Amino acid sequence: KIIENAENEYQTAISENYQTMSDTTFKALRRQLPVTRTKIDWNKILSYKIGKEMQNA
Amino acid sequence: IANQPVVIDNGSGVIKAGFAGDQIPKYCFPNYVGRPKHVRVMAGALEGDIFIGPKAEEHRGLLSIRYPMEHGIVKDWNDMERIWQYVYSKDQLQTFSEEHPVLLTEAPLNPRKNRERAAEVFFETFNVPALFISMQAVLSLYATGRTTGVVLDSGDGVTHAVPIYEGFAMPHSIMRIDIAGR
Ligand SMILES: Nc1ncnc2c1ncn2[C@@H]1O[C@H](COP(=O)(O)OP(=O)(O)O)[C@@H](O)[C@H]1O
Repeated sequence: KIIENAENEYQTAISENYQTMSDTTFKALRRQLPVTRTKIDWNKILSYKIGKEMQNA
Repeated sequence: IANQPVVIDNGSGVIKAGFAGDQIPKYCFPNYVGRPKHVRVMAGALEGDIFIGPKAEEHRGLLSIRYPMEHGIVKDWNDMERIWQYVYSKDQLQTFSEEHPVLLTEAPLNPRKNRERAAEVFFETFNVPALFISMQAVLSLYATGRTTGVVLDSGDGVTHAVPIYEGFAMPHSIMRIDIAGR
């Protein structure tokens, strides 16, 4: 019974880690989107980078 | 290339006009056209069928007030164009529209057709050197001196809240309601 409980908790925790990694560690290394929840507009970045550096200073 | 760009805040209630570098808008007048309702019988009377700003404030009883723009949407462009013509008159600023560039501040989540028609007027009627349309929310933070922050702007025409991160407005979190000062 001690083996049963310990191995059940261990397998359960691995299953929880798969859901946890998707929401925390895996997303923490690379986000699906920036904090703005938008895709990067590459044409806007080329002109905006100059505008935002002076406007945010 | 030009001397100094003119900032024009197209507010629903009052139009705020001045030059970039000015601490306060030098010329602020109500955004409506007043036309005389009563008949002219005697000579040497008030000339003109159009009165805007302090001339309409002093003789308000004579005039019928019509607002060209409701909830930040221009219903009558003929009146709105005449008001922008008054911005460059001898009363306000008193400069050539072709000489100075213009910065206009529009409400968020407006139709594209408004910006397209607005642009046509200042490039065709006024032959402006350059035009830059700006959001109300982003400018409010630049003034306050914060790059990140939620702007709860409850205007005369519309009320809206824009969450802005590092000078960037989150287009999906913007919430605007028609209910305003009017
Ligand atoms: N002292 C005040 N108390 C309450 N409401 C006011 C006061 N002064 C002005 N207002 C309201 O605010 C409006 C002015 O908003 P406005 O400057 O046009 O904003 P925006 O240009 O950003 O739309 C007025 O028309 C009026 O309804």
